[PDB]
Amino acid sequence: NITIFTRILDGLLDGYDNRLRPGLGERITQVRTDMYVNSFGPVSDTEMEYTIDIFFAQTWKDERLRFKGPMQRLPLNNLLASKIWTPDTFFHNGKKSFAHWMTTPNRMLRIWNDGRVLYTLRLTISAECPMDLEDFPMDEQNCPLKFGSYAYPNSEVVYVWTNGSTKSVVVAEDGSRLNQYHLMGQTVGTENISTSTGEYTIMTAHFHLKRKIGYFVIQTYLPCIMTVILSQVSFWLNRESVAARTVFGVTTVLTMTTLSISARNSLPKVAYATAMDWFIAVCYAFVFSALLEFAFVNYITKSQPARAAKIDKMSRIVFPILFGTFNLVYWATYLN
Amino acid sequence: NITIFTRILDGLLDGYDNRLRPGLGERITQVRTDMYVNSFGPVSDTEMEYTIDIFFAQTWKDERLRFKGPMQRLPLNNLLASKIWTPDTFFHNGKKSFAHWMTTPNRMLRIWNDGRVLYTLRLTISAECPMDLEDFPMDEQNCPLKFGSYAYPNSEVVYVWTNGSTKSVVVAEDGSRLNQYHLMGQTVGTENISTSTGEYTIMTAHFHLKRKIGYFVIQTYLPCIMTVILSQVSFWLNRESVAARTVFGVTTVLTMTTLSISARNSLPKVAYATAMDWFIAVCYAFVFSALLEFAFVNYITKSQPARAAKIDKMSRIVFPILFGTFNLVYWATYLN
Amino acid sequence: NITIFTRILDGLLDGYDNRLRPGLGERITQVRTDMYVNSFGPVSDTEMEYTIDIFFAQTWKDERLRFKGPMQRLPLNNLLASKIWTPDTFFHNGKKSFAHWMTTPNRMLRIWNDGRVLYTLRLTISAECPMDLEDFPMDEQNCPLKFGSYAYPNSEVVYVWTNGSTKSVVVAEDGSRLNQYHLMGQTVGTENISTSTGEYTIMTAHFHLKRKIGYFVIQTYLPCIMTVILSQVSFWLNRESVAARTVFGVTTVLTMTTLSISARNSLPKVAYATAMDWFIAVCYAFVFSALLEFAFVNYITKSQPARAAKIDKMSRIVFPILFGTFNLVYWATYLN
Amino acid sequence: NITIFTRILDGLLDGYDNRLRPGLGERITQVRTDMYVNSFGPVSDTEMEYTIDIFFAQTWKDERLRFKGPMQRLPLNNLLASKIWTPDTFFHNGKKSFAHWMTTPNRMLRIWNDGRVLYTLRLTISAECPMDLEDFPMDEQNCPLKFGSYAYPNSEVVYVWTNGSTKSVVVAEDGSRLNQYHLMGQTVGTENISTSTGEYTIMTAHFHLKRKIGYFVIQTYLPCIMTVILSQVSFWLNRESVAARTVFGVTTVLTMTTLSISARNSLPKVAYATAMDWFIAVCYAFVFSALLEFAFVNYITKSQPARAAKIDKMSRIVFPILFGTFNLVYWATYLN
Amino acid sequence: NITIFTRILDGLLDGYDNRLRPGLGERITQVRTDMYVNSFGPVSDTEMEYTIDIFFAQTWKDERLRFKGPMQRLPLNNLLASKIWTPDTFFHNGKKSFAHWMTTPNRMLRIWNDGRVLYTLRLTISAECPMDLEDFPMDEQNCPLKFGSYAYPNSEVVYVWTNGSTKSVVVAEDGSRLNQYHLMGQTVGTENISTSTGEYTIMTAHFHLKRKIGYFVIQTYLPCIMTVILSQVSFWLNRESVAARTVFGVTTVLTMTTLSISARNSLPKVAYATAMDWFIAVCYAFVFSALLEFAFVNYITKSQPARAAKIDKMSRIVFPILFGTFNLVYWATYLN
Ligand SMILES: CCc1c(C(=O)OC)ncc2[nH]c3cc(OC)c(OC)cc3c12
Ligand SMILES: CCc1c(C(=O)OC)ncc2[nH]c3cc(OC)c(OC)cc3c12
Ligand SMILES: CCc1c(C(=O)OC)ncc2[nH]c3cc(OC)c(OC)cc3c12
Ligand SMILES: CCc1c(C(=O)OC)ncc2[nH]c3cc(OC)c(OC)cc3c12
Ligand SMILES: CCc1c(C(=O)OC)ncc2[nH]c3cc(OC)c(OC)cc3c12
Ligand SMILES: *[C@@H]1O[C@H](CO)[C@@H](O)[C@H](O)[C@H]1NC(C)=O
Ligand SMILES: *[C@@H]1O[C@H](CO)[C@@H](O)[C@H](O)[C@H]1NC(C)=O
Ligand SMILES: *[C@@H]1O[C@H](CO)[C@@H](O)[C@H](O)[C@H]1NC(C)=O
Ligand SMILES: *[C@@H]1O[C@H](CO)[C@@H](O)[C@H](O)[C@H]1NC(C)=O
Ligand SMILES: *[C@@H]1O[C@H](CO)[C@@H](O)[C@H](O)[C@H]1NC(C)=O
Repeated sequence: NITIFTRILDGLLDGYDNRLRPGLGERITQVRTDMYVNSFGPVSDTEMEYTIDIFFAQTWKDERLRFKGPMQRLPLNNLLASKIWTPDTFFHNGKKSFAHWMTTPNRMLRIWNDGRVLYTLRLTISAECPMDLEDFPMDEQNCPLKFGSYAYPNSEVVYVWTNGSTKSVVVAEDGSRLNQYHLMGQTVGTENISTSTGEYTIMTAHFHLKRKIGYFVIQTYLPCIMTVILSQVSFWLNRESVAARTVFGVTTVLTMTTLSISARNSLPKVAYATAMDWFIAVCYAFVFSALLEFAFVNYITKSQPARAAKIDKMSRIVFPILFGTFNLVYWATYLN
Repeated sequence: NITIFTRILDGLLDGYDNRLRPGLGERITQVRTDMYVNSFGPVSDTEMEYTIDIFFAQTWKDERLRFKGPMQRLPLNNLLASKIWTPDTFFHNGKKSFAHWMTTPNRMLRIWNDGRVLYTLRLTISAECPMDLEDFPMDEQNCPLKFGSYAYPNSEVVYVWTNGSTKSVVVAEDGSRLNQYHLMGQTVGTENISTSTGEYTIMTAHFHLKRKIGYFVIQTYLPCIMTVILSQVSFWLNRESVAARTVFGVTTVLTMTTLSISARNSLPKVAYATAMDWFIAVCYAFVFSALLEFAFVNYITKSQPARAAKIDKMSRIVFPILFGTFNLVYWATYLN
Repeated sequence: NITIFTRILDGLLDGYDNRLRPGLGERITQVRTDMYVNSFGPVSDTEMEYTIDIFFAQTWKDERLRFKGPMQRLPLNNLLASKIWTPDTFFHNGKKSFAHWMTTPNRMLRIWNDGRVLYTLRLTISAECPMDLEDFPMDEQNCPLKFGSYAYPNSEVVYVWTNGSTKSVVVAEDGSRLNQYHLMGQTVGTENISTSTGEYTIMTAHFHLKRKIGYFVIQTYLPCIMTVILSQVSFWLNRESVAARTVFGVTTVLTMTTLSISARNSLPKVAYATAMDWFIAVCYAFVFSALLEFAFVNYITKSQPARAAKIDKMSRIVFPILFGTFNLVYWATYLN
Repeated sequence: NITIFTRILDGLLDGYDNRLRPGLGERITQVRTDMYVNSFGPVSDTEMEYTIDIFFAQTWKDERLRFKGPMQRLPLNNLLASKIWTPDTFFHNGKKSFAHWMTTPNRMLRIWNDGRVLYTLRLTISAECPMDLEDFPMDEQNCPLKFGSYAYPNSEVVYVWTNGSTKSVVVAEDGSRLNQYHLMGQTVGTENISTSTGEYTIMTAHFHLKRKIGYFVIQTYLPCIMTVILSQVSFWLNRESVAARTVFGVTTVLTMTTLSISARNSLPKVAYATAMDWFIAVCYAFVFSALLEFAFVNYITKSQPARAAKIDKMSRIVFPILFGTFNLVYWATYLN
Repeated sequence: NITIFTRILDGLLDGYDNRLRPGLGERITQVRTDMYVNSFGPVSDTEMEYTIDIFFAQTWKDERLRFKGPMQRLPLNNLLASKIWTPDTFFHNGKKSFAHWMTTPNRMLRIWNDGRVLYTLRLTISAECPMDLEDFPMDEQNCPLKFGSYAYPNSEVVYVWTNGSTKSVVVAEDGSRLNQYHLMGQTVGTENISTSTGEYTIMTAHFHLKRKIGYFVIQTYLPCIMTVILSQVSFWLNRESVAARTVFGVTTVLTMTTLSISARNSLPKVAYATAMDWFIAVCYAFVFSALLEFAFVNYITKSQPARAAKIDKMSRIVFPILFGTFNLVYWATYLN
C-alpha cells in the first residue's frame, strides 16, 4: 500500500531534468506567490533595517510531474525539493537573509495529479527600509519588500499575486507586535524594470507603519518641558539675588544642550532637522531668552529701576503664555 | 557477534524510503514529545528574546523498522538519523535556532523490536517572549515555546505530550539560573490552528517567570529616595540663604531628570508608562514642589514674613510624611 | 521539444574539464566585467568599512561550449555553474564577503552558440575604505574596490571593463542612499602589479563620496557656538558679582571640555587634529579667555578701578566681533 | 615502500562499520580523556561566560583496527576521522562551541598495532560559568567544564581521566593570561547522573580563579575615598559661609550617587548586594552625614552658638577617624 | 592540444592517496613557508586581539606528482586542492580564523615537472596579542603569529622560512594602515616544543608596533592640563570670595575624577597602573592641593591675616612652576 507511492516518485524523477524550467520554449512559466508573516520583527531605526519572518510560498504548473494514483496529493519535505526545478527567487532589499534548518529544513513540497506544484519556504529577512524622518516622531513609514527571479527574465518567468491583496499577504495576530510601531495594513504591487540582462518583473509588498508616541514624551519632551518651567521660576526671584538667578539660567541652558545630544543618540545620524529638533530648539530659546532677560534687567537695575521691575513682572506672564501657545500649535500641527 | 548487527541495519535500509512518513494512507502518525531543559539562558529584556538549551526528544512508531535479534534495542548516533524519515518539527517563535556539532552532532537514534523509534536532538533557541511591562518591575512573565510540523497537517502527524506535565518538561537543577528572574514553574498545552495549507497542531510550553527585585532598588529607587530626602534639607535652612537653598532645588530636580533617562536605558523602548515610571514621576514632584515652596516663601518674605515662617516650618513635617505614606501605598499595592 | 535541450547540455559536459581554463596554451583568456550596484550600504566611519551589494558579472569566450540548436541562448541557474570552469575572482580590500543563498543561490549562467559565457553573481562586500580626515567634516572620500584573479597571472587571464565607465558600473536610483554621504560619481581603472607569484592585473572601481553636513552642526557646532555666547554674557554683569560671573566661566569651560570628548566618540581614533577639532579649540579659547578677563579685572578692581571698567566695557564688543569674524574665515575656508 | 600503507588502510576499512561502537555486546567501551589548554580566553562577567581553547583528546581500544606491518604507528589526519567510529562527546555547559577549519580541520588520528586509537580535536568553547558575587571583588570563582557522551549510557561508554590530575589537564604557560583573574589551579572529577534515557557518566573539570584587585581600586574605591575626604573639608569652613559649605555637601552626595550607577554598569545585574556595594553605601553615609551636620549646625547657630562651634570642631576629628577605622575593618575582613 | 593536460592530471591522481604524506618512511618532509600581508587589520585593545589578512603560502616536494609534458608548470585552482595531500597547518594564537569563498575559494595549486608543489591560501586571522601596558601610551607592542602542523611531529614535517626574513614576510604598502599604531618592522623565528604527543616545530612571526600618540593628548592629557590651569585661577581671587573660589576647587576635582573614569573606558581593564594613570593622579593632586590651600588660608585669615596673604601670593608662583616642571620630566622620561 506504501510501495505504490515509491514507484510514482521514481517514475517522475526518471528522465526529469531540474536545470530546465517547465514549459521551456513552449510558453511562459507563471508563478503565484502568497506570503504569511509569522512575526514582524523589530524595526531598527539607526541602521534603517527591519527583521521579518515569513512563510514564503510559490505555486506553478509543471506537466512533467503529472501522475495517476489513488491519492490526489503527495505531501513531501525538503528531501525532494532539490531534485526538481524551482524558481530562483531573491529579495532585492534583503541585506542578509538566512533560512531555518532546525529541527529540519523548513520546506514543503505538494504535487497534484494535474502537475500543479506548491513550494513554501521559511525565511528571515533583514531588509532595509529607508525612512524620511521629516515629521519624526509624528511620521508614517512604508517599508517595502521587493523580490523576483534572478536568472529568468519577464519573458520566461512571471510572478503574480493570488486572489486579492488580503489573501496574498497574511499577518499573524501575535506576529504584529512592535514596541514603537503600529502595523496599520499591507499592500502589494507589480512592475517591470529594464536592465542590461533583460526585463525582470518585480513583486513589491508594502507595510504601513504608524509610529506610536509616548516613549519620546517620557524621554525627550517632558524633560524639556519641565526644564523650561524651571527657568521661568527665576522670574519670581528678587533682582538683587544675582547668584540665585544665575544658577537657573546656566543650569537650564546646559540641561537642554545635553538633552539634544542624548535625544539624537538613538535617532539615526540624518543630515536634516526633524520635528522634535525644532521643539528642542524652541525650548532652548525660552530658557536662553530668560537668562538674557535677567542679564538685561540686572544691567539697568541701577539707572532706571522703575522699568526693570515692570519688565520682570511682565516676564512672569508673557513667558508661560508663549510656551503654552507654542505647544498647542506644535501638537495640533502634527497631530492632525 | 558484531556482524549480526550490521546485517540487521542493512536489511532495514533495504527498500526503505525516507521521503514517506510511516503508516502513510493507512492511519495517522502519532508523535510523543518530551523536553529536557539543560539550561535556561539569559532573558534579554531590550530585544524581547530569551535563550534556552533543551534536549528535544520525539517518539513515534514505524512498522518498517521492525526487526528480530538477540538485542532488544539498537543504540546509534547521527549517522543513521538522515537515512530514515523524521518529523519536520520547527519552532514558530524561534527567531534563530542553531544546533551543536561538536564534538559530534548531538543526535541519538534508538530502535526497538516492535519498531518504536526514539529521536532526540540538542537545540539552542533564541525565541521571542513578548512582555507586558505594566507592573514592571513587579511583573510576572509567561514566555511560551511553540513548535509543530512544517509539512504534515493535523490529519497526518499529531504531537502529544507524554504522561503528565511534570514528565513532559524537565529542568535541570543548575539550569534554571537567571540573574533577574525566578523559574516558578512550567506548563504545556495543545491547540489546532486553521491555515490556507490546512490545519496544523501546535504544541506550546509556557515558563512562569517571577522577576526578582533588588537590582532596581539599588539602581533606581534608592538614588531617587535619597534625592528626595536631600531636597527636604532645604526646608531647614534660613529663608535669607537664597543661594544656598537654590542649589538644593536645582540640583535635585536635574538629578531626578537624569535618573529617569538612565533608568529607561536598559528598559525596552515601550510606548507606555510603567510602575517604576510613576514612582519616579512622584519623586520628581516632591523635589520640584520643594523648589516651588521656596520660591513662594521667598516671594512673600517681605510683605508678610509671619506667614512665610509658618509655611516653612509646616513644610518640614508635611513633606516627609507624604513621601513616607506614598511609599507604603506604592510598595503594598504591588507587593501583594 | 524539451528533450533537445537535455541532450545539448549532456554533450557539452561530455569530455569537458572544469579544472582547465578555456584556450589553455593557445591564447590568453579575456574577461569582461560589468557591475551593477543594488544598494550602497552604510559607510561605517569608526571601523573604516563600507557595505556594498552588487551584481558582479563576468563574460568570457569558451570554444568548448559551442553548440547548435533552435534556441540561440541557454538560460540556466547555479546548478550548472560548478560543472564548468569559472574565474577565481576575489576582492583584495574585502575584509569579509558573503553570498546570498535564499531563496536560491543567486547565480545565472547564459551560453550562446558561439560559446560566449555570461556569469553573474550577487555579493555583499564589507570592504575597507581608509579615509584621511584632515578636512573632516568638510572632506571628500574616494573609496576604491579592488578585485582580480587569485591563481591566473596577467599572462593567462586579463580583466577589462566593458564599453565606457558609465556602462561598466551602474548604480540603482534608490541604491545610493546614505545618511551622511553623497554618491557624486564612480570611476574605474586598471593596473598591473608584480609579485613573487607573477604579475596579476588589478581592476579598481572608485566611488566619489561627498559628506553632507548638518548632523554635526546640530550635534557639535551649535552647542559650542551657543556655549561661547553664554560665556560672553558674564561681560554684562557687575564686577562685584564675583560669584555670579564665576559660574559662567567655570560652567562654560567644562561644557566645552565634555563636548570635545563626546564629539570624538563617534569619530575614529585618529592620531591627528581635524578641522572640527580646531574649531572646538578656538571656541575653548574664547570661553577660557573670558574667564581670564574676569579674573584680571577682579584683580585690579581695587587699585585702579578706572581701567577695570574700561576693559569690561571693551570686552563686550571685542569678543563678539572676533568670534563672528573667525566663523566667516572658518566656514569660507572649507566651504570653497 | 609507500604502497604498503595504502593496502593496510584499505583492509581496515573493508567490512568496518562506523555506526557500531567497538566491543558491542561483548564488553563496555573505555575512553581515556586528556586535555591541553592552548589559551584560557577572557572571562566575561556580564554574560557569565568564558572562552577557552583546548586540544581535547580521547583514547580507546578497537580490535577491528588491528594490523601488522613494519611501522608501529599510523599518523593520519581528518580524512580518515569520519570513516571510523568516534565517541559522541559533547559539552553540557557549552552554550556555543565551534571548531577550527583553517588551514585544515585540526584533527589527528593515530593507530597502533594492538588497535589502540588516539583522536584529538581542537575546540573553542563559550561555556557558562555562574558566579556568586557575594564577596565581589574579593571573590574566588570555580568555573567547571562538563562533558560526556550524548547517545551511549554509562553501561556502554565510560570516560575516565588518564593518570593523575596534573597529567589529565595541562595549561600552556602563556595560555593562562587574564586581565582580571589568576588561574590558581585545576581539578577534575567524575560522577553519574540518572535520566529518563539512562545513566550517563559526567566528566567535570574545575578551574580555580582568583580575581586580581587593582582595577576597581583605581575605578571605584579611590574616587569614593577622595570624595569622602572632599566632604570633610567643609568642616574647616566658617558656619556663616552657608553657600560655600552647601556646594561640598550637594556635589559630594551627587558624585557618590553617579559612582554607584557607573560602578555597576560593568557588574552583572545581580539582585543582591555585593561587598563593594556596602563600601559605597558606607561612603555615601559619611558624605550625607556631613551635610546633615552642617544643616543641624546652621539651624542652631543663632540660638546656642556655643554648642554649634563645639560640634563643628569635634566633627573635624571624629569623621576622619571613623572613615579610616572602617577601611581597616573592611579591607582586613575580606583580605584574610 | 588541451586534452594532453587532462590525461596528465588523471595519471597523477591514479594510485595517489591523499591520506599519506610524501616521502613517508623514507625521509622527513620539508615545507617552505612564505607570507604576504594583504592588510594589517585594526588592533583592538580591549579584547587584546588584532585582525590580519595574509596570503599564506606553502611549498613542498612530492615525487608522486612528477610528470613530463610540453608545459613546465600546471596552474590550477581549489578543485584539485582537496584531491592531494596538504599539510595540516594551524595557528596557535588564532582565536577564530575564517577563509574567503567569494567569488571562488581563494586557493592556488602549481606543480612542476620535478614534483615541487606550491599551495597558497588566503586567511583572515583574529589572533590574540597580549600587551604589557606599563608604559602606555608610550609603549611598544610585539604581536606574534604562531603556526605549525597539527598531526605531523617535528620528526615528519618541518617548517622553515624561505631565504631571508625580508622575503619570508611581505607587507603591502597600503596594507599597513592603523589608526593608532605604526608597523615598524617584522621578524621571524623557529623553535621546538615537547608535548605528550611529540615534538612539534613552531613558526613564529613578530610584528613591531609603535603606538602613535596624539589621540590621547586631545582626549585625556589636554583636558587634564587645562583643568589644572583652571584651578590655579582661584589663587588670583580675593580670600573673602569664599563662594567663588569654592566652585573652582570642587568643580575641578570632580572634573578630574570623571576624566579618569572616562579615560579607562577604552583602555583594557588591566589590574595595574599605567603611565597615563600616574599623570592623571599627579594632576588630581594639584587641583586637590589647591583646594586644600584655599581651605587652610581661609582657616587662618582671621587670626593671622599677614601669613595668609603671603601664602596666597606664593601659591600663584609655586604651583605653575611645579606643574610645568613635572611635565618636562614626565614627557622626557618616556619620550626617550
Ligand atoms: C542588473 C543586475 C543583474 C545582473 C547583473 O549582473 O547585471 C550586471 N544579472 C542578472 C540579473 N537578474 C536580475 C533580476 C532583477 O529583478 C528581479 C534585477 O532587478 C534589480 C536585476 C537583475 C540582474
Ligand atoms: C501558513 C504558513 C504556512 C505555509 C505557507 O507558506 O503559507 C502561505 N506553508 C506551510 C505551513 N505549515 C505550517 C504549519 C504550522 O503549524 C505547525 C503553521 O502555523 C503557524 C503554519 C504553517 C505553514
Ligand atoms: C602575493 C600574494 C599572492 C600569493 C601568495 O601567497 O604570495 C606569497 N599567492 C597567489 C596570489 N595571487 C595573487 C593575485 C593578486 O592580484 C590579483 C595579488 O595582488 C595583491 C596577489 C596574489 C597572490
Ligand atoms: C536528559 C537529556 C537527554 C536526552 C533527552 O532528550 O531527554 C529528554 N536524550 C539523550 C541524552 N543523552 C544524555 C547524556 C547526558 O550526559 C552525558 C545527559 O546529561 C545531562 C543528558 C542526556 C540526554
Ligand atoms: C598538546 C596539544 C596537542 C594535542 C592534544 O590533544 O594533546 C593533549 N594533540 C595533537 C597536537 N599537535 C600539536 C602541535 C603543536 O605544535 C604545532 C602543539 O603546540 C602547541 C600542540 C599539539 C597537539
Ligand atoms: C510587464 O510586462 C508584461 C508583459 O506581458 C505586461 O503584461 C505587464 O502589463 C507589464 N507590467 C507593467 C507594470 O508595465
Ligand atoms: C484538534 O484536532 C483533533 C482532530 O482529531 C481533535 O481530536 C482535537 O480535539 C483538536 N484539538 C482542539 C484543541 O480542538
Ligand atoms: C599590463 O600588462 C599588459 C600586458 O599585455 C599590458 O598590455 C598593459 O598595458 C599593462 N598595463 C599597465 C597599466 O601597465
Ligand atoms: C558510576 O557507575 C559506575 C558503574 O560501573 C561505577 O563503577 C562508579 O563507581 C559510579 N560512579 C559514581 C560516582 O557513583
Ligand atoms: C628542532 O629540532 C631539529 C631536529 O632536526 C633541529 O635540527 C633544530 O635545531 C631544533 N631547533 C631548536 C630551536 O632547537
